[PDB]
Amino acid sequence: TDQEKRRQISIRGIVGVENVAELKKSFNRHLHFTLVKDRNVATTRDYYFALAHTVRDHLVGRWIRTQQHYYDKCPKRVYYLSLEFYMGRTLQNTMINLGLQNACDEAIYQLGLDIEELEEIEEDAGLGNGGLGRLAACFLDSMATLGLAAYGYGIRYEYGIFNQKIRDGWQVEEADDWLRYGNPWEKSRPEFMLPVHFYGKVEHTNTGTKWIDTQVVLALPYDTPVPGYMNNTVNTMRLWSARAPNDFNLRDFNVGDYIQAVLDRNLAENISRVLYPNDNFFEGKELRLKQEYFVVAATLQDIIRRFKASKFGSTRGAGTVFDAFPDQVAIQLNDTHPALAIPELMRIFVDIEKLPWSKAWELTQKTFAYTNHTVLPEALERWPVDLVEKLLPRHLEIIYEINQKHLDRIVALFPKDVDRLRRMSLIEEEGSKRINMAHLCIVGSHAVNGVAKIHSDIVKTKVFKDFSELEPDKFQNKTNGITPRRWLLLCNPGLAELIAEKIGEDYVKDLSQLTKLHSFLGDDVFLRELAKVKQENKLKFSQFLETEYKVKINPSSMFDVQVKRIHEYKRQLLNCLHVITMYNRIKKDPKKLFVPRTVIIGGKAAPGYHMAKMIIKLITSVADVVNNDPMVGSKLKVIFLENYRVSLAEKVIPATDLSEQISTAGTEASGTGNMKFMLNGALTIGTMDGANVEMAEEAGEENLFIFGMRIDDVAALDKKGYEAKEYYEALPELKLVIDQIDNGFFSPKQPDLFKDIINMLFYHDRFKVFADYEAYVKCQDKVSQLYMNPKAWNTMVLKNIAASGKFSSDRTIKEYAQNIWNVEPSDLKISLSN
Amino acid sequence: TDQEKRRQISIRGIVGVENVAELKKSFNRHLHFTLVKDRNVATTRDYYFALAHTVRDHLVGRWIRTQQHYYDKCPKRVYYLSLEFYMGRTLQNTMINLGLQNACDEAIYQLGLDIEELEEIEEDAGLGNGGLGRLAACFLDSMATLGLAAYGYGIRYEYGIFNQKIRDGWQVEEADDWLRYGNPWEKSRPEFMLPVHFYGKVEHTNTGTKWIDTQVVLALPYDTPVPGYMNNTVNTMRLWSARAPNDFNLRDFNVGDYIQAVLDRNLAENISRVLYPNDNFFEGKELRLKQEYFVVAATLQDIIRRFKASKFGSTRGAGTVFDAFPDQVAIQLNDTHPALAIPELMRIFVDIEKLPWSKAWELTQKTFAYTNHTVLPEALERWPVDLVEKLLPRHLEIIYEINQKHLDRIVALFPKDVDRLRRMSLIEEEGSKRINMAHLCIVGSHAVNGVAKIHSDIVKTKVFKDFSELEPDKFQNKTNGITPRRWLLLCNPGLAELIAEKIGEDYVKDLSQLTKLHSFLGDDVFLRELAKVKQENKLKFSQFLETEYKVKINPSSMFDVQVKRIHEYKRQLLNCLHVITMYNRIKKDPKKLFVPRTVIIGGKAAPGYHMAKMIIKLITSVADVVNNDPMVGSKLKVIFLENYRVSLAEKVIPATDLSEQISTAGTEASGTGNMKFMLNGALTIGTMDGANVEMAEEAGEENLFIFGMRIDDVAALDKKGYEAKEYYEALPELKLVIDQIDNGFFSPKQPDLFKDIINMLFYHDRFKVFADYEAYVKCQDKVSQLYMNPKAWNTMVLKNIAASGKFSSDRTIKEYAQNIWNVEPSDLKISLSN
Ligand SMILES: Nc1ncnc2c1ncn2[C@@H]1O[C@H](COP(=O)(O)O)[C@@H](O)[C@H]1O
Ligand SMILES: Nc1ncnc2c1ncn2[C@@H]1O[C@H](COP(=O)(O)O)[C@@H](O)[C@H]1O
Ligand SMILES: *Cc1c(COP(=O)(O)O)cnc(C)c1O
Ligand SMILES: *Cc1c(COP(=O)(O)O)cnc(C)c1O
Ligand SMILES: OC[C@H]1O[C@H](O)[C@H](O)[C@@H](O)[C@@H]1O
Ligand SMILES: OC[C@H]1O[C@H](O)[C@H](O)[C@@H](O)[C@@H]1O
Repeated sequence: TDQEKRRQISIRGIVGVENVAELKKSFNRHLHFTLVKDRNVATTRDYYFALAHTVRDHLVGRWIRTQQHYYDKCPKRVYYLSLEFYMGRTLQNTMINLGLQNACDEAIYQLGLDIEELEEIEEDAGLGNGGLGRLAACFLDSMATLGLAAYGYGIRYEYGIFNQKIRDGWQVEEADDWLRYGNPWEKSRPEFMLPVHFYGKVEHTNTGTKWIDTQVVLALPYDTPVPGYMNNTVNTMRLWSARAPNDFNLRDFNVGDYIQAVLDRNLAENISRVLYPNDNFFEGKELRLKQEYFVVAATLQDIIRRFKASKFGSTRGAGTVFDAFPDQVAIQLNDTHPALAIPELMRIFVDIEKLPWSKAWELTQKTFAYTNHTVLPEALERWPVDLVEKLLPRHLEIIYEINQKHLDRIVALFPKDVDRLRRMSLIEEEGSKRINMAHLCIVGSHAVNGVAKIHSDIVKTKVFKDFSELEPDKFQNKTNGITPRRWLLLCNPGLAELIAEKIGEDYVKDLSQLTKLHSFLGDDVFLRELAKVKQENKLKFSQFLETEYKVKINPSSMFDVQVKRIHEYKRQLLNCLHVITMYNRIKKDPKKLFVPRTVIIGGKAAPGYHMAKMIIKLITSVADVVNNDPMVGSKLKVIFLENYRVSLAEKVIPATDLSEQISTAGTEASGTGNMKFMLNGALTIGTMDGANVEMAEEAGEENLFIFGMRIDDVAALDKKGYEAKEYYEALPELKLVIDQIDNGFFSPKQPDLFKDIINMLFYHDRFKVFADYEAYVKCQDKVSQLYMNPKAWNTMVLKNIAASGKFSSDRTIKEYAQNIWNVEPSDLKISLSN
Repeated sequence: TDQEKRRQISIRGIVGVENVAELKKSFNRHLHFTLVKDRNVATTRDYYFALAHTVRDHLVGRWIRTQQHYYDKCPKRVYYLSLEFYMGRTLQNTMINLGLQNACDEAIYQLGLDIEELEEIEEDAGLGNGGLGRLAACFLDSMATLGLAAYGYGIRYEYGIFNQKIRDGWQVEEADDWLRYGNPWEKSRPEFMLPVHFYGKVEHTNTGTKWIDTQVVLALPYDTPVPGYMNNTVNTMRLWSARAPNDFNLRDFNVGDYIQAVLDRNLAENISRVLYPNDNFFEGKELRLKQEYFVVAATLQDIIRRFKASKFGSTRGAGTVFDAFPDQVAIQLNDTHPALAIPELMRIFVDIEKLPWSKAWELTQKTFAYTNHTVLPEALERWPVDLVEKLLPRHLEIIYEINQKHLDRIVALFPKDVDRLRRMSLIEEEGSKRINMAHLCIVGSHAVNGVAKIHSDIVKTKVFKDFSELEPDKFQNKTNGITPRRWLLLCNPGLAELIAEKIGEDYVKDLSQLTKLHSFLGDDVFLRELAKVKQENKLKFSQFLETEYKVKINPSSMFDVQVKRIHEYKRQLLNCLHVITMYNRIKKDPKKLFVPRTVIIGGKAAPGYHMAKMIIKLITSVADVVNNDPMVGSKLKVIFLENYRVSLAEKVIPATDLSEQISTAGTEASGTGNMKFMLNGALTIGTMDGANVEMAEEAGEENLFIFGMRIDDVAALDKKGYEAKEYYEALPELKLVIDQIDNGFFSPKQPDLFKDIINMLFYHDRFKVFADYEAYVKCQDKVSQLYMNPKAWNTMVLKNIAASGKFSSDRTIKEYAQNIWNVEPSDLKISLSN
């Protein structure tokens, strides 16, 4: 059942040939044979899927070769654990990284199709929600580009979080059914489903501790290949889908119990139903825990499986096959969501593999590395021990014994320090016992890191003081990055081509090389092209806006964008204050010079966030007024981008001129979007916090439009009293605006509509909108005047783009690989024809 | 969005080349690219799917060409409506009809795989249940072989009916989850879902009658290509799958209503969940109606769609585009299950198309043709008008107005005949109003037919007397048939090759040509080969039995099989009586000559059928005794085939010698299995009823082992009194057997186990087991003695096989095409290279 005849089963011949003739033959086989269609009945969506599958074959051939190489060389594998993967679309990104765009373009042209039309058919993968997930997505691209044997592990959300739609000015959430017509980029593995247990009880027997009487839930993996840039290296993203062990009971169907018959089906599937389910109640709270354990349990079993199966893996040789585990496995804990992976690995090791608790714990710590994204201690994930006790009984035991061994050594260094114990314990004993998941992640990992220089510092010294003191070397910093593939070459082929036409192409895999663009700082002919590229990107986006919004867009306008989640700390209300202000200024009397701007605000509000949704309605109302006002005209146009997401980001970003990063000082750890704009040719107007800080250190604070209170100033005010009533009367323009909002200038049908935004802004604010108002508008006026001089604007732009090179995720990954995972990057190209 | 460049989208190049080199290349592309596997991790199931997809491409290329031809020539299309499609497996049958078996064999051999092993991986399509569905399946193969533009329409049952498993002697039903790993032969059409309404209310407006306030259920079609024999003609079988319009409510998920959120999902999916759901209660009863309407509603919409889209179809030209409808469409109503198609087509025509009721009714009748399978009037499908009124309100109205127009003309021919009205009305007014579905099918069709000569006669004259009298020409006969592809060439390649080695290959598409085998009746050298072929088939099946049952099988044994549904009228209990009898005879004292037999009994019992299940347990108990009895040995072995189905039928049938068709006289209309055995080289022992009748007329009653009471004899006894107590004492051997059963000879642990089979056999029988007992055993002894003389046995066998030619489904289809559908068969081969 083997032989050398079975060597005929290979990709040897069917891999490598990627000319236009073969791409046409493949398109035809997929259109007709895979889709069971023909040119007479085929839809646009069918031609898209035919292109997707054609490209996928090239992708999968390289994935097979990549994985065969990993098995042969048996390197240390990196497993990126994240409850969020903001992947976006896959077609064009795959074509670029595999270098197929040119050929496919010609092929699809010869077939009589419009490739740009096939491309827009694709849905954004409903697998992510924001920056945490997009970081993971950029990391995947980087680890593949850096030749690392890395994996992406998460949950396959059937419906993601939701899609945003704006009807009648307000936000209405829709179910993101991205899978309605299927996903040609994934591949389910029905023959490989892992059991995930829940509830039950512990039974300490003679031959060990047993977790019995449980409810099993199957994890069905879906594999999607992640391609590296031009290196033939394609890695794996494996997402789990919840399924019941027996999705149909025949006995119940014969009795008429049509709900019972498929009862286990629903319960299990709720797990992978949506991303971040409403936790405002036990039911939804318990589901997040189930989702967290689900990813953990299934992922770990898979890792152990592949480990044992590895070349040098398993046996006796091997004394204990797991002695070399941390030398062959590295698991990155993105945030605290997968914190359960620590007790679980311990459960597998001790209960199933029968290894000594002490031996397993040693192995465990060397395996896990924790990443803190949220610097706020009030925002650290906690779980009621009661909830864990019910759902994961054997797991509560392990968290206690882990904690017991943690505290015992603290008194073995602080025998009198009774307060350091309760301050460092995993459990918080109060009128409801909770479990600090960040503490678990810290004690259970060999490394911990923040996402920015000051973020990591606050993490190391402030928040986890009593932890870093015990072991300084554990805490690190890994400043976030962005992939220059999807964020430059893909989204902005114009800029990427201009940059390469001057300094070659080595910048793509070595972004820091962008400093060589300074040798054109004096060149005005280049800056001509540079600004020309931005106008190209602006013409195309203007069309998008006109078609999708039916709003006349001034192409010569500025393009002032602020795209991110709608939240109070993110401000955007402050942006709206300035918008009304510019409107009022125009209303003063025309003729006065006013540099035209296109104020685009985008983002999604949380379902149970009243303030955020009012702010959306507030912006839309302002927009309707200033866009229809005959006086204003092509001077100021306000646009609220509906359903802002990865694909849309790729659209607006290369068309932006002014990046709005105006969050209150002291509320931002990093700023992934900030870096994207910088790289694309936009000037940044933003507070000196989060990402802006390090961007300033690279280009020069002089090159960014820093404004408002610094973190010190805010803490200074959070000691005296922020009475919003003051700035109101003190400031002229502010008064007018605020009044217009409260009197119903922007809401004639319902003047008391924004009544709630007023009361909060004054007597109940928290992020000081008014305190930075005046400071914000003056800063903006400096942007407007700078925008009046092209050379001055572009010279600063080139300064930003030329200093963005360190914000590449390749750099970040090089750091994680070097300082945390102990993995060495590689530039070698996987051979398809070995 | 067209051009002549789009002509590049074609199968021109990728269709036709089917050598071994290309079959290997395709296997590799599917194994690696479709399955995302390699030879290092690929399972047997993966290699199967890779072969299936490879073969499927050849299949789909011909389907595309076939359908493109149908559009071009625009012939009249036949739509076969059946709630059951017993398809079995598809791999090998597809290879034979497309002539790929040879090449694939070599290719798979060069890949180092065992093709027989890949083949057994495939599951039987859980789409059928018995003869009604297998008839439809054979018809599909025949219509494709006969070049007819025919379609198969039904429901895609997610779990079929159930799979049978015998544990501890009894029958236990299991959920037939044939789709667990997917079906590579089907193709869903998510972009084409048809709405199916339920409940609601009627609203007679100004502009027509409206059916409002309904509950929509989506019908998602799954397309599977049905290949014709060596003619490049591949037709379509389209099965509908129930889906909810909105399978997920986000609003409910945020509130924690995890059942509500996916509430509509379950309700809709129950429809296509299982075949023949338990109707013993309103819930299950209402579901069968929903299933019946579901197939109807979706199928008709599809037919209208394709009709309008047809070449000569739609417009004005066309005055009324539907004037030519019955000249372009023919819909066959297999049984009364799809009876709802009559009122529905009327609903579409009148309400939606706005055609005059009279004009629509004319069109309707010319479109439908009804097929009666059940001759019993007590078994005619009836529906409570109350149930229809709730579920399909607009439909009850139409059934009444159809009936009103039916009865009004009866008094316009029988103005005083008050009893003929209530006797011919669609509705039965009683202490619960019911609707006769057969009457609806008759009034709504232009043709009606029985499945056998006497069956159709009883249908024409007895049961539907007052209908045929009104219009004689409506009622016809179409004797059932069997396809010689799956039932000779596929299952018995040995016999098929022997038959062709003497009379060529024209017999495959013209089975009647089998009379030319008589020119070998005197040849003993041929009969040598003939019997050799049966021993070959017997050696292979013996292995199957030993491996699967762990029972030593005597290869020289007879192989006495009776495979069919376990039912009282089917007898098999009578067969068990004889089995015990042969056992007792051996127990008399050894040495006495007893021709060795392998008594194989197979079939499935209905879940709520107590008697049938006892009979299974009865047979198994007998088996355990006579198989373990040291005295008996390789003289008599009893086997009960677990989960008897199409694939198993293909296995045992070519290995049988004695076909048991012993059902009580007057309880069988046809006999599809009977014909299968006859064609394969088995002698038939059976009552003179159903299928045996016409087989006798072809080979000669002299050539079949006719026994027991005739239909006249039984009716003679059903006038005096069948006191089973008589034969009991009167017959020696019977007494012994019956007593052994009642005293617990075959059930020492529970002697009173068969106590219920005794009481029923005596005081509550209905099919006269004892009355035919003596007559049955003597007949059997004649089989045994004949079996002692090879030449005599084979000479009769050749007589059976040589006379089976008329039992081909090609003949039956030729008749339906000629006398009912008004469609002309064709021998022309579809050109792949046009
Ligand atoms: N024993 C092996 N030899 C070679 N390649 C392997 C082996 N096991 C796994 N691979 C490769 O790894 C891919 C992913 O496999 P796994 O790591 O088992 O999930 C497979 O499709 C193979 O291409
Ligand atoms: N307008 C058309 N011209 C040619 N072939 C057609 C056309 N419409 C349908 N067909 C063929 O019929 C197959 C089944 O289509 P339909 O009858 O639309 O279900 C399609 O895949 C085509 O191969
Ligand atoms: C980059 C990106 C983000 C980043 O998160 P912030 O915290 O908002 O910077 C979020 N959403 C999308 C669509 C992005 O592309
Ligand atoms: C042919 C066949 C039948 C035919 O039905 P009967 O009424 O039993 O002759 C039933 N089941 C299978 C598996 C068959 O192949
Ligand atoms: O600015 C984007 C940010 O999005 C999320 O908050 C991530 O957790 C953070 O690491 C990232 O920097
Ligand atoms: O013998 C097989 C029989 O199976 C079913 O009863 C069919 O309805 C009938 O037409 C067929 O003849």
